Amino acid sequence: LSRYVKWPEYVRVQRQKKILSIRLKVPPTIAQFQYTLDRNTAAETFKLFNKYRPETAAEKKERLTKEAAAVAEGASPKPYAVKYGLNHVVALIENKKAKLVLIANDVDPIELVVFLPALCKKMGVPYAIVKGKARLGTLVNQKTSAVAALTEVRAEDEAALAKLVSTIDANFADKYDEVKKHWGGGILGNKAQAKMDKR
Amino acid sequence: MRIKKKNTRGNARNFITRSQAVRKLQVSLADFRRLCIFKGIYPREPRNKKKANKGSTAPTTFYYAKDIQYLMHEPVLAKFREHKTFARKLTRALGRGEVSSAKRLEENRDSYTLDHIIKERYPSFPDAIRDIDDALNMLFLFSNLPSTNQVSSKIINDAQKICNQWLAYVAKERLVRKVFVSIKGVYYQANIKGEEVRWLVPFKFPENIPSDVDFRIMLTFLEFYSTLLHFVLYKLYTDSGLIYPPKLDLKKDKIISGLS
Amino acid sequence: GAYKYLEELQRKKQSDVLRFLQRVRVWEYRQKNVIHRAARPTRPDKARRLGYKAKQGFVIYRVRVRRGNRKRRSLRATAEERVGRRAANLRVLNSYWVNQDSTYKYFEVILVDPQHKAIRRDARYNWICDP
Amino acid sequence: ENYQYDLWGDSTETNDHVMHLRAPKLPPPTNEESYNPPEEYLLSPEEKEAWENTEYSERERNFIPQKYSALRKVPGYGESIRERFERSLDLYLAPRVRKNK
RNA sequence: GUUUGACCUCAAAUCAGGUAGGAAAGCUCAAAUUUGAAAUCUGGUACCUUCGGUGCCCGAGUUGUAAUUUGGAGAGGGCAACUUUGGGUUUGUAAAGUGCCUUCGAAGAGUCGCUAAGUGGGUGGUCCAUCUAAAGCUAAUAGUCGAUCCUAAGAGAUGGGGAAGCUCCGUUUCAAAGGCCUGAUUUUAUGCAGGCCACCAUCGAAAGGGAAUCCUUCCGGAACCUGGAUAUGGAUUCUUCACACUGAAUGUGGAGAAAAUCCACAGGAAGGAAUAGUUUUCAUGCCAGGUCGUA
RNA sequence: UGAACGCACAUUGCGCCCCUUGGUAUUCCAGGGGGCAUGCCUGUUUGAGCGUCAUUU
Repeated sequence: LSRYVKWPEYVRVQRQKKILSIRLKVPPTIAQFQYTLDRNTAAETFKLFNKYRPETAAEKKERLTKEAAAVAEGASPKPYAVKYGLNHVVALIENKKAKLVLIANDVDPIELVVFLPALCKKMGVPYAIVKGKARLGTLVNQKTSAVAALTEVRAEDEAALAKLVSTIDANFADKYDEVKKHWGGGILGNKAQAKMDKR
Repeated sequence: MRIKKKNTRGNARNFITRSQAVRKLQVSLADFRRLCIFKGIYPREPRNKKKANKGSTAPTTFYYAKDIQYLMHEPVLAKFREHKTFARKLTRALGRGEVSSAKRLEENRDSYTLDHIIKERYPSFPDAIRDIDDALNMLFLFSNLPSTNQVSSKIINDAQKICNQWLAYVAKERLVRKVFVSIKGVYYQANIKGEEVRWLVPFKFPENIPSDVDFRIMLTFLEFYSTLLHFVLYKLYTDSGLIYPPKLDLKKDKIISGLS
Repeated sequence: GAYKYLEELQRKKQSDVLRFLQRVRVWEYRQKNVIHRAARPTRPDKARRLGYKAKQGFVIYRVRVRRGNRKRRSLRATAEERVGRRAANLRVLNSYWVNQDSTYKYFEVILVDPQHKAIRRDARYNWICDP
Repeated sequence: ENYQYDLWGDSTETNDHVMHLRAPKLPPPTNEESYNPPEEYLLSPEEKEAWENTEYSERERNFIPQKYSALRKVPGYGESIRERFERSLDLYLAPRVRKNK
């Protein structure tokens, strides 16, 4: 018969792209984004980054209205928050101000972030490819965020950020720096590995 | 006219079934049941059940289509939709890890009110006095009940407050006419505005809650009955010159906590 | 800024990264309709250069047109005219090149909505609201 | 101010429509339900087992009469929630029919 | 955690508001971080002094909306005991201008010419001269007879594709193409769960199929057809579907004869009793029948 | 009636939704009023997809 009618076209194309993702031989610059932080390092990174979440619109408005109401009747330290926005973070990286840069691995126009690991390594800025662009937006109060960064940290968490940077250097940089520059995606299916690898 | 069709008009246009009514209202079955409970809508029995259902002898439930047409315009259905949207947005707020916005969302919310429904169910006070029988039965059942996962402490406290206020008014006005102590509880019959009102109060003993029963329905029934009593008690207190709601004596409440 | 890197990268269209991406994307495009709506620009830097703002009232359509001068006139002009006919309530701002085959060329057309208040109330873009 | 005004006021409006069917109250309790009924109302063991074996919807009486010599001896009723639940289920699931008895 | 939830892409609504069809003068973006604070904007709602304003709320947006900058450069700082000020009343340590000092100082690619460069590049001149592309704005007589209903050969929308276009192809095609049923209200407490079925709109006959009127529409008498709500009698025989005589999903047969339309058969779901049990293909009783043509 | 907008149209044919009124009237009949085209944009609400993820104090 014609059983294809059990999938709409968008579902079928959506799964065909998934198959093509693992069957095609992807170049190293696009292949490196499959190597991300593991469970423990990613869980520890988001514990530090969730303590410097920027104020939402409502909280900032309330804080400003309290000051306004105080003034209407009759010396603060610099704030701390996670830096986001692609242009802002890229400008921070090339000025050597970012202490740690998280790069999402699922940016749909992937060319928006392909240069970012190379720029971070060239400029001597610690970086980590983190699985999930929607998870970087939670600590930014946006639906998605391509990147996130930490420029300044409170003196209580200075040791934690250094330890996290060392952990990422040992687990992510020094571990993948040889396989990062190899073509990926040459996964063979069973019906194909049975007839090529065996024969 | 050409020939007309069969099973299309007459005894089949004024009786629509449960599935048809639910899909016409574009609402779930639970919310349909809640609306029927609130509005007092009940199933019917057409004289020709083989014609109301289009030539089929399969069992089904009929609902008097005009009742569903009236139910279409109820402002409580819109409030149900608004609550669904609020629940979705609150779930999104918590799921993102942002708790301040979740608290802000819960602060900015308003629930439905059953005032107009009670007015149209009972156009006059005597009708409320007629249904106050079963209203009081349900409230006095909930008053003597331990709090659990489904029924909360605040619900039972509100029911107990309403029961205590009703008992205090009846004792103040000396309206008790008959009493009957049975194995199920105590039946009291009073004379409210020329009507005989009989209600059952269970004995104050620990209850054994069966897992068989569905408190999801009893909670809606209690929600309707509590508002009915709120309005009826206000009317009764204000007609007699008393102040409403009555002041709670916190010193005497700590010893016995009853009508006194 | 990040747009300089994107502009310098898009200048190498036969390099491994862009050749792979174009090979996948042209197949993906051929499965959709001839004229469809893009969720967002495929080349945001080029859209910014051509005058695209990420605000309400800016629309992107992807369109493919057959190549060749035989029949058994510019291709960009035909693409823009078909897109404008599809969306008659908008004005064709610009368009750029995204992909090409041996059979089709693919363009992304930037349109503006004159009836949106975000375009009516700003002096930098309400020139296109004039008839 | 929730529910702090007069709803009905002085109105005497009626809801006497042809298809307004009111639930016919609930029958009053009888002598056998009393906590200290006359001795003749108690069931014999054979009658008790006949009631016990009958289906819950086929029982003519939903309880077994008991006699207590004092008020303090009376136990809390067991099937108290279930009776209210059944009444509320009937109030919106039981078809209502006009009839001339 | 076999759970719960964030996004991404794609959908739908007679969803809220809109839109299309036809007939003499200079300037503005992009390109270098507001990061000590998306400072920006549509919409809903309530008021007001209503081509708009304010408060509140849902959203768009960091894959970038505001302020600043456009080689004529420009920017960040510093010094003048420098100069200036909006809106129908102004005010904020707010927005600018001139001179000097100091630290910096981007520039449009399937584009120029198969496919680039950055003291680059374009065009001219017998090494020199002159401009700065690949972005944008800018004034000067009928219930009964026919149609109406149905489909026939065929024509022809939707989905999709071609063509500069007026439009053409293709008729069920890699279309999310719609109806019905069940349920105590759905087990971390009242935010729908499960199941069934397949296949395409519509047009096309006053000679085809088709419910009913005669002595064909008015008058008198007499009679049928279809649809509906209902009441009475009888049957359903000890109390529960007969020797009128219940019958769901599902699957077939006859009439029509391509379809509309009518009937029946297998099947066994479900329902039926003590001051009116269930059914009413048995009989009687009530009401109604629009539009167009009619010489 | 016409770009002409519920569907058709060589017929002055055939429907659906909401409100309301009148005749024996909860069921039937009729009258009156208001709606139901397509492409696209912004927003609202309701969804689909083992598409990408997270998920032990």
